[PDB]
Amino acid sequence: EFYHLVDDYGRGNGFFDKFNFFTGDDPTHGYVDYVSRDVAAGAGLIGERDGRTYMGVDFTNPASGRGRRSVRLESKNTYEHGLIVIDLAHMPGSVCGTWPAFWTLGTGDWPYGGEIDIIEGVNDNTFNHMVLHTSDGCTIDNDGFTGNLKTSNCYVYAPGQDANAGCGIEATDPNSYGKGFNSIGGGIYATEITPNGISIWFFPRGSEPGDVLGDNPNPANWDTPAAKFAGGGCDWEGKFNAQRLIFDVTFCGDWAGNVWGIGGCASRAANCVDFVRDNPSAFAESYWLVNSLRVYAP
Ligand SMILES: OC[C@H]1O[C@@H](O[C@H]2[C@H](O)[C@@H](O)[C@H](O)O[C@@H]2CO)[C@H](O)[C@@H](O)[C@@H]1O
Ligand SMILES: OC[C@H]1O[C@@H](O)[C@H](O)[C@@H](O)[C@@H]1O
Repeated sequence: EFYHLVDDYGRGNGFFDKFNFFTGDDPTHGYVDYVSRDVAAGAGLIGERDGRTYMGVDFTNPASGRGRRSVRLESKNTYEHGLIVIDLAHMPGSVCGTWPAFWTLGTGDWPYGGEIDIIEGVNDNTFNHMVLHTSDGCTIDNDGFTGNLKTSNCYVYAPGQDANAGCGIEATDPNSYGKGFNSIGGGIYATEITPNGISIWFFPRGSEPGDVLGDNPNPANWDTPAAKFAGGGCDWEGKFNAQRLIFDVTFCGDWAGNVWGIGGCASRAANCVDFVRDNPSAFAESYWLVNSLRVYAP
C-alpha cells in the first residue's frame, strides 16, 4: 500500500465536470481566446473520441478578437502530496505558434504555491520540457534523472536565467513531445510530489510498468525518472502547496511568440500572430486525447 487511488477522472462529460474552464485573458499574453465549456462543446473543442477525452483548438476559422479559440481547464480538486498519472494517446503536436501544457499550479499568489510543468513546449519543439517555478530559495541537484538539466534555479526570477525559465530538465527521447509522441501513439507521464522533492517519469507507449495504471502504483520499482527535482537547496515541503491540474494550449505569447523569429517557424510568417490568425488548418494536430487521468496519495 505505497499509493492508493484517491481521484479517477473518468472520461468525457464526467471528466469535464471535474474542471473549471478558465475564460480570462491569457496570463502568458498569448494570442488565444479561452472559451467556456458550452462554447467549446459547440465548437468541437471538447468531447469524447472512441472513449478517449478530447480537448483541442479551433482549426477551422480565421481568428479575431483575443485570438484563436482554445480551452484552459483547471481541476476543482487539489493535491498536496501524491502521484499524478496521465495516459495520453495524443498531445498537441509540434505546431508552429502553439504552446501546449499539462501542469500543476499551487494555491495563493503565483509562484508562492509552486508550479510544476509536466508536459510543455512551443512551436516545432521535439523534446519535452519538465520545469518547476517557485519563489526564491529553491535549486536542484544534478543527478537521479535521464533528461538534460538546463537550469538549476527554480526561482522564477533566478539571476542569470531568462525571466521565468525556472529549473528545467529536457527529455532526451524525441518521442517525449508533440510530433514524435503522437507518431508512437503517446505514452504515460507520471509525476510524484513528496516533502523531499518531485519526480517525473515518461513511459513511451508500450514501455509502462505493470502497476502504473493499477490501483497501487509503486514508483520505487520504476526505471530512472526523466526528471528529478531534489536536494538540500530547497525546502520542498514549503515551496509547494495544494496543486490543481491544468490543461491548456495557448498561442504565441511570452514564450512561443517571443522565440518565433529565431526558430524554424520564422519562415512561416513574419510574426507568430499573423500565422495563427490566418492559418486555421495548421492547428488540427493541437489536441489532447486522454486515455486516463488518475491521482494517488501516500
Ligand atoms: O526553457 C527555456 C525558455 O524558457 C522560457 O520561459 C518559459 C519557461 O520555460 C516555461 O516553463 C514557463 O511556463 O513560461 C516561461 C515564459 O514565461 C523563456 O521565455 C525562453 O526564452 C527560454 O528559452
Ligand atoms: O496562471 C498562473 C500564473 O502564470 C504565470 O506565468 C503568470 O505570470 C501569472 O500571472 C499567473 O497567475
